[PDB]
Amino acid sequence: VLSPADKTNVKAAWGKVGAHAGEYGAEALERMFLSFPTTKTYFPHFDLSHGSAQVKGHGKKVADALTNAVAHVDDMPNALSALSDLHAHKLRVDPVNFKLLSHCLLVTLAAHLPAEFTPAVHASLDKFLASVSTVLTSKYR
Amino acid sequence: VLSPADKTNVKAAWGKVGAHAGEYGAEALERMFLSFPTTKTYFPHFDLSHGSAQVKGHGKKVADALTNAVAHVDDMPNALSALSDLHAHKLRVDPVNFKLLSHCLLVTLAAHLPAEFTPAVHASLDKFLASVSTVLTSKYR
Amino acid sequence: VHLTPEEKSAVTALWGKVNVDEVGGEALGRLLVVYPWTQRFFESFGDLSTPDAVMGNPKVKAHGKKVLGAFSDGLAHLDNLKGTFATLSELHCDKLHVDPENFRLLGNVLVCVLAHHFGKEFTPPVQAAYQKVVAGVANALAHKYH
Amino acid sequence: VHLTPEEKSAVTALWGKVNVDEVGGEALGRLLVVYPWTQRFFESFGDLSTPDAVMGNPKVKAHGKKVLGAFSDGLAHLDNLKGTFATLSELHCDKLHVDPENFRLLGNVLVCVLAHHFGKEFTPPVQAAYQKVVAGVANALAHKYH
Ligand code: HNI
Ligand code: HNI
Ligand code: HNI
Ligand code: HNI
Repeated sequence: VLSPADKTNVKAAWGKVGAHAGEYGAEALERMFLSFPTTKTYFPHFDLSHGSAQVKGHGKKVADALTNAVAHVDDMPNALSALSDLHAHKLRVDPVNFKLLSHCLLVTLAAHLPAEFTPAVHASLDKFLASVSTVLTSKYR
Repeated sequence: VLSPADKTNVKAAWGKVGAHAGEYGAEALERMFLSFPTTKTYFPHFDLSHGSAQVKGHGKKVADALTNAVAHVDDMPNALSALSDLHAHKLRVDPVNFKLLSHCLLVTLAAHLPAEFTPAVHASLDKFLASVSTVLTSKYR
Repeated sequence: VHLTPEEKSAVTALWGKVNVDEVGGEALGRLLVVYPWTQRFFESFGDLSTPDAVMGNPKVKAHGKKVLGAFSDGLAHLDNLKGTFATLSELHCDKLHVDPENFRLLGNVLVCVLAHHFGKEFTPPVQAAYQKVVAGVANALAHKYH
Repeated sequence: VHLTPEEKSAVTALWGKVNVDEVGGEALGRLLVVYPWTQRFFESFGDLSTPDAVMGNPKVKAHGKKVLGAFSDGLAHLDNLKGTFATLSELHCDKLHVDPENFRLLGNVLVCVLAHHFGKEFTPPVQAAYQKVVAGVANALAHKYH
């Protein structure tokens, strides 16, 4: 259950990113890559090297899609349904792995958004991410 | 998303237990106790000894409440709402810990219900348990 | 792997009662049944849709024959488990690209089938000293990841 | 704990830049904020309802002062971490009854606050060699559980 406390919270928190979604996604991957080493097994064709237009290109993807979940947060399940599928029928990302980036996508916000990343936004940014990473696997069985 | 494949599945799978819910609960605890040793930290007053009328008495509890979820599976969220509350306001059981018994409550079925515990019932008994252990924490934030 | 000189004469002597051929292949066919996030790797295995069709594609019953071969091949290598699956860990890593967690899903099923075949034989104090062999055969197999 | 002689001059030399007092107590107050399943143990701490009231609790800001004391007290005991937290693991086990996972929630926050205090200082190749110190300070602290 997400209160409008978190919904408007992140609307202002994540709102500060905007044009930063390209870097703040691109680099939120490389954190997941360098910390947890069971998340680059999914990117074999990619590059796990600094500034690889793969991840760096991919940063405009997992992030730019996160914009629309925040926007269409009022109805995420129908906000990006083609996305909640183009996993579990195309590429499945394994539930517990979503967490391994559901907690590194906090850091690019916890560092790149200090004054904004507050103790309540932490809980409002997590709750949003604790659902975006469950709305996709809504069709896993 | 639970199909009626699993709903009627377990209605017949779990159905075979019935009067065994007292033992098949009682002993599904002691499996979680003896395997994972971070689940008896919740039972400090209890006994983690064989046949302790605590667990044994508790076996008619987590199991006898599971009867009604299977029954009121048509509407679990409203099937045992006082139960979904009683954790995260009274005693919280910690999400990941629910798993540590969401996978040992399969074994008392996987052993005590061979002919019944099939490769499809495994997936229909898990999915039911993969939700009963999420319906409770529906109010965790 | 952390294991007692007591409960091993209980985690190893019941295994000789197992069938690495049908059981081993029963565990993995059951894997793609319940936890179907492991199917991305066995695409080229014909059809694994229906559960009667996964408990049987016949490549599925042949892969589970050798995947236990080693598991069986290291159930008496319990003090260097990390070393015996070694070569077998740096392969699931850049050839198949097998996520180390997958090795854990399958390790649980293998104890959920073992109880299946064994029934009451499977005592509480005995699943405990097996979980340790599986939640530990997984580590060894995930340890070679860079 | 598995750690490089390279990235440690990067996991240990930024820490001296930390404040075990407010930061350490910032991490734990933030713990009961976001991940509130850890509040069962700090009942007798007055009121930890509101987030300004959890990050501003005196006993909460005083517990996070010493909980890092040891974390700080073992950031140079990186080759026997399991031994230095030892006595401290068989206590969270019988007295407080602190679930070993709780030690992991808090280990992540402490890296989500560290990036908070440090901003860009926190490079990608640097969170990586700290996660290892936290996802490993947790083990040591959960290792004494029977
Ligand atoms: C580590 C597993 C993993 C997780 C947790 C994850 C979590 C998410 C989340 C969660 C908050 C979102 C919004 C998201 C969005 C996306 N992912 Ni994810 N993805 C993951 C692994 C992938 C992989 C693998 C790809 C394909 C990359 C490629 O180039 O093939 C991918 C591709 C995408 C794409 C690309 C669209 C396309 O190429 O057609 C989007 C958008 N994603 N992923
Ligand atoms: C190890 C953690 C843990 C888990 C995973 C867990 C999982 C579950 C599941 C999951 C499938 C269900 C249906 C369930 C049901 C219940 N648990 Ni759980 N419980 C757990 C720890 C407890 C504790 C602790 C109590 C209180 C015992 C007591 O006597 O105080 C408890 C009490 C209950 C009660 C008792 C009602 C009352 O006394 O008013 C029910 C019902 N439960 N528990
Ligand atoms: C979900 C995927 C998955 C899991 C859980 C898994 C779990 C295991 C476990 C369990 C702990 C063991 C002992 C094991 C052993 C093996 N696996 Ni696994 N493997 C898995 C996916 C594979 C894939 C994919 C291959 C390559 C198969 C092929 O034939 O191409 C593989 C190949 C092997 C081989 C073959 C060596 C070779 O080809 O040179 C062995 C041995 N394994 N696998
Ligand atoms: C979510 C709960 C939780 C977490 C994550 C946690 C994580 C940690 C970590 C992190 C890896 C360390 C090094 C640590 C160290 C300690 N904890 Ni923790 N503790 C936690 C809950 C407690 C509780 C509860 C107590 C008793 C506190 C009190 O003052 O009553 C405690 C007490 C301690 C003590 C005090 C010893 C005594 O009272 O005799 C130390 C030292 N700890 N705790």
